[PDB]
Amino acid sequence: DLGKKLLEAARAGQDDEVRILMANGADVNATDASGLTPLHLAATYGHLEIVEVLLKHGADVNAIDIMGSTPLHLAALIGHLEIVEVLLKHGADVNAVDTWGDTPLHLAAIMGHLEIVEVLLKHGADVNAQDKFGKTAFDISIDNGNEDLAEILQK
Amino acid sequence: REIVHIQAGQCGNQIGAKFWEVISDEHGIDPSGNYVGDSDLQLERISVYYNEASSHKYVPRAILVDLEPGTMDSVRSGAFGHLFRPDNFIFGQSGAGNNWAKGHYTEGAELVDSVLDVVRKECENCDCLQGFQLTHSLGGGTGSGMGTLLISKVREEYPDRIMNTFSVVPSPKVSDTVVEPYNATLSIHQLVENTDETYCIDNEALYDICFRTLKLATPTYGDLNHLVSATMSGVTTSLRFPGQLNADLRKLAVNMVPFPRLHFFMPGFAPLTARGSALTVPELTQQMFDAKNMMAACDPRHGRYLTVATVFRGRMSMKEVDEQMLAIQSKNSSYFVEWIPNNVKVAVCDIPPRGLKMSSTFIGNSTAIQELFKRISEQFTAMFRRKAFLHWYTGEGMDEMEFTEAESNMNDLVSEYQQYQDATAE
Amino acid sequence: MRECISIHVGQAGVQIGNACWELYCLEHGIQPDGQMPDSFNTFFSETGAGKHVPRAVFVDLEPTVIDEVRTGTYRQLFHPEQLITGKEDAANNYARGHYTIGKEIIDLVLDRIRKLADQCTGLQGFLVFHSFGGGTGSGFTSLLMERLSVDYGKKSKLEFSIYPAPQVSTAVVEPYNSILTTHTTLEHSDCAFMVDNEAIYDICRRNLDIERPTYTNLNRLISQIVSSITASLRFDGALNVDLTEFQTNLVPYPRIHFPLATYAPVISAEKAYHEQLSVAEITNACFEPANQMVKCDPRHGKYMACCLLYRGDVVPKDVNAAIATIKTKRSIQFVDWCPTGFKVGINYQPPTVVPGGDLAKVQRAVCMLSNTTAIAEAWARLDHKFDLMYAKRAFVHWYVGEGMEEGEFSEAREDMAALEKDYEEV
Ligand SMILES: Nc1nc2c(ncn2[C@@H]2O[C@H](COP(=O)(O)OP(=O)(O)OP(=O)(O)O)[C@@H](O)[C@H]2O)c(=O)[nH]1
Ligand SMILES: Nc1nc2c(ncn2[C@@H]2O[C@H](COP(=O)(O)OP(=O)(O)O)[C@@H](O)[C@H]2O)c(=O)[nH]1
Ligand SMILES: COC(=O)Nc1nc2ccc(C(=O)c3ccccc3)cc2[nH]1
Ligand SMILES: [Cl-]
Ligand SMILES: [Cl-]
Ligand SMILES: [Mg+2]
Repeated sequence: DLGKKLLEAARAGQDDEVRILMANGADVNATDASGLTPLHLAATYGHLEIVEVLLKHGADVNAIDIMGSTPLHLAALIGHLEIVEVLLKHGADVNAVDTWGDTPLHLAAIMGHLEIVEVLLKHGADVNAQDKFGKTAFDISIDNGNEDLAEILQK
Repeated sequence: REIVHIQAGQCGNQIGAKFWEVISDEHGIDPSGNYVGDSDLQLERISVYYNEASSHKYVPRAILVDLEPGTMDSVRSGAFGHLFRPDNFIFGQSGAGNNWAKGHYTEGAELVDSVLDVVRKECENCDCLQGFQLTHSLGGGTGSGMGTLLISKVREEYPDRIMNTFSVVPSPKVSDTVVEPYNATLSIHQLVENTDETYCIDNEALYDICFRTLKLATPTYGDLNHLVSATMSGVTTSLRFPGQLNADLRKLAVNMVPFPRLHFFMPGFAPLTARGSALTVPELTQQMFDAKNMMAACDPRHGRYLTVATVFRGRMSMKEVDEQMLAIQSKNSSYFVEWIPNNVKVAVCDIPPRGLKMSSTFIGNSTAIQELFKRISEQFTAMFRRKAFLHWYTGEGMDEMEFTEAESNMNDLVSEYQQYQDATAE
Repeated sequence: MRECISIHVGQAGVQIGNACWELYCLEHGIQPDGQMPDSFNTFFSETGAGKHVPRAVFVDLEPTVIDEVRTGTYRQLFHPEQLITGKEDAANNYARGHYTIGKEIIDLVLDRIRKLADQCTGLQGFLVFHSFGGGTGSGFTSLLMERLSVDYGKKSKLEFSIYPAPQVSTAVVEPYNSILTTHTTLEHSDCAFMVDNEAIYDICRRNLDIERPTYTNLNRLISQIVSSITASLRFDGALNVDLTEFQTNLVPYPRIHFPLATYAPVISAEKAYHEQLSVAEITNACFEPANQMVKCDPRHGKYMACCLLYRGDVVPKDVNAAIATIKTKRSIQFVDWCPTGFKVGINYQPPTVVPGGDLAKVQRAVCMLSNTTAIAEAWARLDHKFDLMYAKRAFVHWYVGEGMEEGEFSEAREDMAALEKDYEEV
């Protein structure tokens, strides 16, 4: 199967082995057992060149795994700013909600990715979005005393 | 009497070197080991941290550890780098790659025995060993992973010795690596069970102090370590200088730790100064109870103090101290648990630190420290829910349920603090 | 000639023993080397060289305090083998002083005591000085008292006990140690004179104009009171001539063996020309609470016994007249099963004050030893602090980890509850 090899090639960052597998018909939107796609894995591990290549060849920018995670969720959690910008440029849902009620803004807030927070806000991140405990991103910044993040969320 | 010092990893060795530069200057010790001080008080308790070598040379009772060879070269390049015993440098070759698993089960395990042989040699030399002292970070791999392995091995060999740690807690504001919550959560589990005291030196708080109070546009590790070394100097004042207090590590812990698992302290210091840049007793007493002066990013007024110890350094009126300290408790009687009578204690040492006529160091055992652990637990859970980077750990043999256990134990600790935060005398 | 052996346990005991034997020497004209150009043979043995050596043992679990005795002015006075030190102290932990660390030196302490007793033609018993709050003063004392009852069943045992005060203490577990040592010592002690450090502290501030009293200030005042309590044993008087008599005149019931001491006058050495106070004046001061050793209100209580020990230029007829006036006072209520009378002893030697102390010379002084139910208030204060901490089991793990079972806490606390009931039923 070429789908499993494209998944692994996108995780490891093997740019050349991605295009080759895509040259033999590899499913660009293949899924692993948990529903992750090549774009999920390339965005998680900071492989920008593979993120853009996948988006040029039919990758669903808003695909979701079993837990409702989109590529933007993962890029925002891990802190890959450029990948976050590319995804938004290709139509990423800025306010996608996963099985925990989290949006990309929540995860960027939790992990202290202030630059991503600003970008997400500029692209329409919902400051009133609540997770399954009722917390918005601003609630998270107050509860953990993150003055830098709170100022950003109030501008 | 004697204390054996250990420093592991890049952070552990960095703040550990700065500690030795600071107390050596306080004790009048040359970078070559020669005493060149004015007062005899600098020598009374010198044996606590220094071995007394042949040629009237004082050699730190310190062991330096790291899987990274690089950080060891940098220690020697420091001003006091050649003061350490050469044989007490123990380093691997590969490094830890910020992987707690590599430090605890893989590379670290290969090097831990070589480290204990050096600990044993220093110990057998001690007249009456008082305890062990470790500096390290919790966010990395060597200090966190191998540090906690060292602690549990030292606890096996020396079960009846005190084990205190100066543990630096990760913050996104200092290092952007996102596996740090994993490493810190796995480590705090180890510290809960195997250390008697743990000083929570929070990089979140260190950065905030530098950035917002000292107005340093871009704080460096040196700016942060200036706060750490000053805190560690004050925390160990009663051990290193003659004065009211004669207590050993065990006695200091007995009166500060009402429950075995709640031994994580909020350290504070006043005044706060930047490298190279005098308060009254009321201004000193107010500052060290102020949230801005805490080395752990926690608001004391969000919780309740179980025990508090403060040491004033300098020439000052003891009476005025007693009155101000009394002023705070009665004014803020609600923030101190009423079921531990006389839980705020004061000590004074006539010898001030370098460059200050007056200073005071604060050691709080506050239930508000749960804010620190909830912050780490939240980041930990954000990453663990998405299973991000787990292969780095399971590939090194770790089981995935070790993560659930550490998370579970982290939250039981948070619940303990909240339990005693709401308890009443009745 | 019946000998008395003094035993000093822990820092407080040792340092108070220093002040007491300092004063004893001056009262009997003995130099720091034991040389002298009869009565005091009860407290001092006599060698062939004419050296007068105290019948005293000093015991501590760490050597810092006793080492100053081995290098101070009285390095020549004591039997060197009667200055006994371990290397690691009880860490303010009763369990350590009684079970783990204490048992490592108890046999040596007993053999050294046996050596002193072997030189006694008719040993009366022992005077044991110790603190309630220290782990050694509490744990090791109760262990020593238990072993002395087995090895000297017929001899009497008296205590001078330091009751904890927050103003001069840096420990929070002293309520625990205080109840633990009282519980296990109650049955092995015949009579115990408690010294409340807060009472001594206030006296030093109010009467001696000392803003911040040191341990030396407290101990000199304390020793002046001990000396007047033991004077009868050292000067062949009429009242309390042997230890057995303390219990006969002060302890109607073995468990209620805590007499209250009140000393007058305490005058500052700066007032070297105070008008000398009459017998009537110093006697009425013995019923002013401000002069008592333990803070409590005898007006609430009832007297079961009352002794007046005068020193100096005191004519018996003036004592009978001053007492006649006292018997009219309403505040003095005796129990209905005791002779409503005062046992009186007079020692015509003028009171002695140490050169270097804070006390003015006086022509006449008095110490009233009274067994009043009011002292149960001092037990209530300790018991209440105990209850607050033990309700949450705070600090209990420190004791359980040192060879002690948690049940001993409640067993000791119930014994205290029964003691407060004993005072209520009288
Ligand atoms: N009056 C008086 N009290 C003292 C003195 N030294 C200590 N204390 C009191 O004794 C209590 C502390 O116990 P210590 O006697 O110092 O302890 P220890 O008996 O040596 O036992 P360790 O715990 O092993 O050190 C506190 O309440 C002190 O206030 C002293 O010299 N004079
Ligand atoms: N305050 C301070 N923190 C440091 C320093 N070096 C690293 N850290 C922190 O420690 C964590 C990284 O761990 P590190 O000690 O470098 O890994 P190790 O060498 O494998 O133990 C991060 O959270 C850093 O912010 C330092 O010099 N000072
Ligand atoms: C190397 O590890 C440590 O130094 N551990 C450590 N724990 C301590 C607890 C308290 C104090 C004090 O200064 C103090 C101030 C007033 C009253 C009592 C104590 C100092 C400590 N040092
Ligand atoms: Cl205090
Ligand atoms: Cl009469
Ligand atoms: Mg002691």
